[PDB]
Amino acid sequence: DKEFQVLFVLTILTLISGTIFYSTVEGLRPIDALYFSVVTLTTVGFGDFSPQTDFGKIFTILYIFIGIGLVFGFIHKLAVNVQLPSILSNLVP
Amino acid sequence: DKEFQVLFVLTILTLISGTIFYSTVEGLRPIDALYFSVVTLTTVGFGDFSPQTDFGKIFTILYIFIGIGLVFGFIHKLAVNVQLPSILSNLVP
Amino acid sequence: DKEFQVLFVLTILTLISGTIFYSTVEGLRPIDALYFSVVTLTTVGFGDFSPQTDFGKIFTILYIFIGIGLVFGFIHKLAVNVQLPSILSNLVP
Amino acid sequence: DKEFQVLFVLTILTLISGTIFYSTVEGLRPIDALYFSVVTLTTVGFGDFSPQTDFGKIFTILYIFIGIGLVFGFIHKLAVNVQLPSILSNLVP
Ligand SMILES: [K+]
Ligand SMILES: [K+]
Ligand SMILES: [K+]
Ligand SMILES: [K+]
Repeated sequence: DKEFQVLFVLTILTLISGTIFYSTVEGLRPIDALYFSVVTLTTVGFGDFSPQTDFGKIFTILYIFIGIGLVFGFIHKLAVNVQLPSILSNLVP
Repeated sequence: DKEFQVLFVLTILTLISGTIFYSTVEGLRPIDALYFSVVTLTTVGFGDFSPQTDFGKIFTILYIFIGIGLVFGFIHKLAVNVQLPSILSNLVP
Repeated sequence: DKEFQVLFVLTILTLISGTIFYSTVEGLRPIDALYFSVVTLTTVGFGDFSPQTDFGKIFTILYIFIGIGLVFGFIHKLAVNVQLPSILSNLVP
Repeated sequence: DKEFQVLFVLTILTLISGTIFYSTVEGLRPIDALYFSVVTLTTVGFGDFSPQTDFGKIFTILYIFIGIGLVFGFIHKLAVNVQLPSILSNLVP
């Protein structure tokens, strides 16, 4: 759970950075910037938002390489250290 | 296989929740809501459907973080506990 | 390598099924059907092609769940049993 | 770290090949070609750029199968051999 808290914090910080970047450089509303950051790093990539400027494209390349690892790290421990135990506890006779 | 049944149920429940959410808040036909939920959680993300409302964007962020884990959990055991054995059995001299 | 050949065959068969399905039901040229099948199962999902009919949407949900496992299985052994050794061999003093 | 350097080089080479291919055959500006290559191999797939020619579609199928493995290989060691240690070092009393 201490591991989970660190991943949670790191993930929050990563998403804040994307929110601030895309809101500024790509002109997105903050909520659309956050949404886009999440859709990007979880590799869903709907493409309803995508960077139009070269600065945005370049940041996006780096953001993906740096962020995918910890976002999926976080997701994995969420699933294994949080969701898994609660599901098991729901089953117990 | 008992593990497989729990993942199957959990996956069904997750997809039902997305179906109901997107049908209501985003106004999708139920079938398009289900399809979109699956396209989202499996991280394919075609983007033919994507949330237009802030409520939908916010739900989508959370749905992704919560759902990716069990959807890929389910997929993994489907592949390893169901598809794998049947493929092996097809090969046997 | 025998494992690699089975995954290769299974992957080919999966892509043929998608090629035939999308060419017929969704009216795609065979090459676009194959391309779309690959873009779908590798979870890239550009969305330049996406199913427009309910039959296509329903097939796509099932195709994703069934196909992701073996496509990524194949990719993983391609990377570990084929690409890895060749890269190592290129390095050897 | 020697492993990390090899993956880094291999990833660079893979992205250069995509940059050159899409710039030429699909007529993209080099920066858009690089961006698209990364968006493709990391499986984000926004679809703002996607191949329009059959040559491009065929290359893309092969590029995905060959490139996903080493791109995710690189990402994984970046996360585990580079980001992980630095994060731990930031925590130390
Ligand atoms: K993906
Ligand atoms: K995707
Ligand atoms: K897309
Ligand atoms: K996508």
